[PDB]
Amino acid sequence: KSGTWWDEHLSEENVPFIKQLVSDEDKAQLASKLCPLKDEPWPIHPWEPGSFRVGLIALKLGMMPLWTKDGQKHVVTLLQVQDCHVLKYTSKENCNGKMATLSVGGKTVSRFRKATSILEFYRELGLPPKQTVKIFNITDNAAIKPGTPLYAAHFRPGQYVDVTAKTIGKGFQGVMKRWGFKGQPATHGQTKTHRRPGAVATGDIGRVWPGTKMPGKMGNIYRTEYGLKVWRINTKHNIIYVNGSVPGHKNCLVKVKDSKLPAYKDLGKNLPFPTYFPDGDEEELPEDLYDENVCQPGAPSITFA
Amino acid sequence: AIQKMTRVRVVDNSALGNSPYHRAPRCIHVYKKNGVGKVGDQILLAIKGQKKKALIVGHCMPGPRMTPRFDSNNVVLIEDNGNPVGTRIKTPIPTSLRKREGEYSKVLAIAQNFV
Amino acid sequence: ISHGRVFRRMGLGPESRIHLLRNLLTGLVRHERIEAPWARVDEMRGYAEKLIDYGKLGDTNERAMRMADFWLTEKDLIPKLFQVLAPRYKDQTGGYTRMLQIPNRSLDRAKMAVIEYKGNCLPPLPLPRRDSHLTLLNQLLQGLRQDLRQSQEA
Amino acid sequence: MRYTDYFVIVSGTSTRHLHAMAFYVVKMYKHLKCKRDPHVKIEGKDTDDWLCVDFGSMVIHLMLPETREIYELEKLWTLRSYDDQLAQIAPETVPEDFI
Amino acid sequence: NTRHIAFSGNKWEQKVYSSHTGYPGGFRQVTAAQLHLRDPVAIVKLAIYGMLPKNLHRR
Amino acid sequence: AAPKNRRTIEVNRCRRRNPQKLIKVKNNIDVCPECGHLKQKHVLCAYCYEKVCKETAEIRRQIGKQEGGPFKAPTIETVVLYTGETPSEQDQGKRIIERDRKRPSWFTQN
RNA sequence: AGGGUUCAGCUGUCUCUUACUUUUAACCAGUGAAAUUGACCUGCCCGUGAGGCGGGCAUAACACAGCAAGACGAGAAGACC
RNA sequence: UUUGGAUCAGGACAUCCCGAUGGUGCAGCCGCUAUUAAAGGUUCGUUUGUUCAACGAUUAAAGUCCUACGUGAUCUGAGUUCAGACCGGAGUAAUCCAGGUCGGUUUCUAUCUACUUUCAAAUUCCUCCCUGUACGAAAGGACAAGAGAAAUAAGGCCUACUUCACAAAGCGCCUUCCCCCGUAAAUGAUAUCAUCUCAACUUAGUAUACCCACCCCACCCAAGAACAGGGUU
Ligand SMILES: [K+]
Ligand SMILES: [K+]
Ligand SMILES: [Mg+2]
Ligand SMILES: [Mg+2]
Ligand SMILES: [Mg+2]
Ligand SMILES: [Mg+2]
Ligand SMILES: [Mg+2]
Ligand SMILES: [Mg+2]
Ligand SMILES: [Mg+2]
Ligand SMILES: [Mg+2]
Ligand SMILES: [Mg+2]
Ligand SMILES: [Mg+2]
Ligand SMILES: [Mg+2]
Ligand SMILES: [Mg+2]
Ligand SMILES: [Mg+2]
Ligand SMILES: [Mg+2]
Ligand SMILES: [Mg+2]
Ligand SMILES: [Mg+2]
Ligand SMILES: [Mg+2]
Ligand SMILES: [Mg+2]
Ligand SMILES: [Mg+2]
Ligand SMILES: [Mg+2]
Ligand SMILES: [Mg+2]
Ligand SMILES: [Zn+2]
Repeated sequence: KSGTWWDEHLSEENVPFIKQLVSDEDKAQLASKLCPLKDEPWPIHPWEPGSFRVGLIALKLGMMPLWTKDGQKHVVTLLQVQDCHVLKYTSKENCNGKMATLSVGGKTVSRFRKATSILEFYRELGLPPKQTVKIFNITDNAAIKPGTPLYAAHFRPGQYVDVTAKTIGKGFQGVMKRWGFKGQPATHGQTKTHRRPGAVATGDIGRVWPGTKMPGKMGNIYRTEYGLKVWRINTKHNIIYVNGSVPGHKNCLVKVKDSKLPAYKDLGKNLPFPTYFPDGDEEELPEDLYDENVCQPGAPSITFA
Repeated sequence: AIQKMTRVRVVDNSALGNSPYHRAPRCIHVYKKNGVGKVGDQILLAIKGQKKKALIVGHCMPGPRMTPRFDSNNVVLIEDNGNPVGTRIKTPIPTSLRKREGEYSKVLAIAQNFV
Repeated sequence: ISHGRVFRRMGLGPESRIHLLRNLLTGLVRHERIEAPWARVDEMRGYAEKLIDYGKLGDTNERAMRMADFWLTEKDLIPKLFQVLAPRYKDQTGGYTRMLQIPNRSLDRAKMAVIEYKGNCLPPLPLPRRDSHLTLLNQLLQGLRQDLRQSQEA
Repeated sequence: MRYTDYFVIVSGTSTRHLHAMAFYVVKMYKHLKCKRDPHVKIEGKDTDDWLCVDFGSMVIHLMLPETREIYELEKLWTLRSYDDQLAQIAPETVPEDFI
Repeated sequence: NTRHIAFSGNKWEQKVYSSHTGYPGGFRQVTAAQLHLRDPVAIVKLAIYGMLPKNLHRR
Repeated sequence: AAPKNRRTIEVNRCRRRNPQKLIKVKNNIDVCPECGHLKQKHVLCAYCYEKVCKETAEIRRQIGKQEGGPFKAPTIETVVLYTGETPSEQDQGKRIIERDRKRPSWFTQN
């Protein structure tokens, strides 16, 4: 009948022991999944038109400028893919949809702040609990065995991706800040009306139409940006340099997948399918995968023609 | 930068642009959708009781990086067809008129300095 | 929208906030232990912590001397600051103050906190202590730790 | 001078001659080579007296002798700041107060 | 076999089924053919619902 | 804006006796291990706090009577000694505050 | 400190608003009004003469913060025969 | 003989522009007419100012209405008109005049209904290639698919600039993905021809995206009015 936490009754001689034990267990579980192709992987199929592959869960670090060989500057957002894994697979018939579904988790958190059901679900999977879980729609030939890690090499430079995340919330806001209403002038006899919306409806209806723009809570909702390309990939740190800005604050979790735009469909022929497997790879990837237009930092000063 | 009723400085050697009272012409219309004139835009001036089209070459408002910022809002007069009224420009002007799309070769040829 | 705002809005303005924090800090310096509303104590804790570092800077330092002169309204406390508190915490590198919550005052049911400098001469507060190592859960965890350690040694 | 490599001034007999010369030179440029570099637009179609074309590194100005006399560009581009007109124009002046 | 019902006359392209979502400009009218293509049981469900008595027992 | 009708007692009950309006019970109450009085888990025990405060007030009264005037803060450490107490070997060069009472059990000397 | 207008400067009056502080505000504790109120178990569209009528549609109960389209909001009184 | 302005606008088409199609002019460029089409847009100012009079410069266009001037418990100007006063006129006078002019206080603590993120398909110009091409005697001058640039709208962001500084913001940056069916045409009896068909028939334009689990005292928070939510390894 009384609430409790993990270290309520633990003594001074036992708190560090528990902390180090759970930390070492989490590290061991994370390291034990680094060889997916040796732990009886699911069959790998060649790429086919009309196939959709799984995405990633990244963390928004920040932004930095990046110049092209044409001398144009573009801002790139750093998305760090850390502790991203596939959790479970659901068939098309069981999901009762047109496409099959796959679950992806990332950014491991403490086991002491999660529900019993989630803890026991992760116990059989043998991974520390993740912060967020997302669902991706894939085809039958894109299935990946559960527990398989994923890396930033899953994407390649020159590929267009879409990013969805919860935007920065602003709480309760007025019409001027929320819907861009112009308000009223500040002088010439105006009486306590400078940001007021003004008229709300017409006099005949005697009501307010549903969906009327009114003050209320703004932000903190899921938004998606489409048509963002990849300029650079850091393999050592598992970092994607996506073009432009992405929704959400710093150190937030963003779901990234291939672009759904019809103008960019059927561009995954050269992309890894169903994903990149460093353990079974014949060759080691370079430290940073650039784009053809990206001027590398080590490259000499660019001279135009 | 430059919009309606904004004083501008005429930089070429046009006799129309030469003001004996040291009065500055002010724009009355900007030939852009949003009415805000950046470098290379075309505006209209009410100068000496005449309405003359003009080409803005530099403005005080900040712009992109590596692009010069001038301490005065500069403009050069143009005719109704594109031939500049003046003959030469003394003050330096940005080279970005080359990159920008428009009828600028005459002004670049009659210009003296670049920044 | 207040994101990243670390300074609370208190008093009649910035000047009033600074003056209230200065008075609380002077009282804490003089008495080695005070009680005050929780928000004000939490705001004053940082200044209290940094004052000890400014004292460690040394009295001969002009900047430290001026800072102490500003932040101590009673001038008899500056020699105390530079000759008692700083030598006491000379060995330590942080955590010079401890703050605890106390029952709400009967006047207006405000949230009250008591803040004191460590090492004072006053009677010890009834500090909250974790469960003893001899309880059932601690004994079981200690047995687990011993077994794991001996297994690793073997 | 940070402008170009070759600056060309050409005087024709008529506006039709200017237009024909511009059309022929741009047609030859498009048909000859350089599929990669950007196209060049005819600059000054509505201007009968003056016409200009700006290639990648060569700029050509077609203009009647009257317009050439009005804007003599040869001395301007040979003498930088040592031109007649430029000398006749004050470099910079600022009005002061009155008495 | 609600998909294989038969409408006498030109009802398949004359009858309409109009609904409003409550938002401005949300007045939508779809013919019998369009409604049958979208949902094969909607015609029969709407017919029986309309013929049922109008009280709390209809649901 | 003026009301158009009198709100009835049934509506008033439905508004006043709503679960949001009701007082929520607390499950963070436990007995103090020392004195046995009730306390909150995150809040210091009122009884122990007030006894410590009274002892501190007496000590501060003694300190003030010893200093005998404002702007007279000493520049040396302070040691509080009760009846039948002597200054310690390491408690030398410190201002001694004498007390005419037995040392409290919870006041563990250093 | 009369009624209009003008030259220059000046400025968030505006282009197009933004940031901060105080007050207000929201929550906790103490004290504690007024106008108003036939009863209400107080929905939408169309029609009729509108929350209460007719035909359809909608529909578990309930608390808090805003909003001012309707309750010819007593609202708000004045003006006209 | 009543009426404007600000803010927010909802709906109708009797469609100003953006869309298809027929006729139509001597080839294109452009024009007129006719059908269908409400998904989207329809500018800034000056003297005035009972909102209509005169306009200037732009744009693809600067559409007509209803909504109790739509909208004043959101604000505001003029009149309905006043209490003071003058000039012109009427009246012996008090006083009056739709005549001309100056000045001149509508107050409100939301009880009820309705609503408070439509969980996302973008619109329009300009420039270059085609191309000085077809076409044209010349004058002139397009197609169709393409590429770039700009503006607005919607949704986000702070790496630079700027307002400013653990952050918010624009003047800054990033992204933006389908049709529209008016009719033009094969074969063919009634009416053995012909006929696109309120004949049986053919052909042309006749979905995906995001949410998808279920310790909490206390502390922190890019989350937040309270509540709720995320983290505390
Ligand atoms: K409302
Ligand atoms: K009345
Ligand atoms: Mg927030
Ligand atoms: Mg915006
Ligand atoms: Mg404004
Ligand atoms: Mg005001
Ligand atoms: Mg007032
Ligand atoms: Mg205050
Ligand atoms: Mg209040
Ligand atoms: Mg209260
Ligand atoms: Mg009363
Ligand atoms: Mg009801
Ligand atoms: Mg009737
Ligand atoms: Mg009615
Ligand atoms: Mg009824
Ligand atoms: Mg309410
Ligand atoms: Mg007005
Ligand atoms: Mg029509
Ligand atoms: Mg009205
Ligand atoms: Mg109203
Ligand atoms: Mg008046
Ligand atoms: Mg008035
Ligand atoms: Mg109000
Ligand atoms: Zn106790």
